[PDB]
Amino acid sequence: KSPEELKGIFEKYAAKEGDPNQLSKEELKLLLQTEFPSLLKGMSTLDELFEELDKNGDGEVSFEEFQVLVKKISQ
Repeated sequence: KSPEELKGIFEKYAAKEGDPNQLSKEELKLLLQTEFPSLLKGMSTLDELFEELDKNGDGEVSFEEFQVLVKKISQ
């Protein structure tokens, strides 16, 4: 609900896989599951998100690349 929670929430998940600033498909999935399951139904599918967010040569999301979604979530 709040930004503080969401923030920590992301980490609480990012902590699981990779650094606290690193996200994972399987991870985000869950998040997008509880966090915002509607964002999943959106035109941006999991893969779409994972791929969209993951804008590098490694294969992994991060708070930064993720914030792009948050902004779209809030804005």
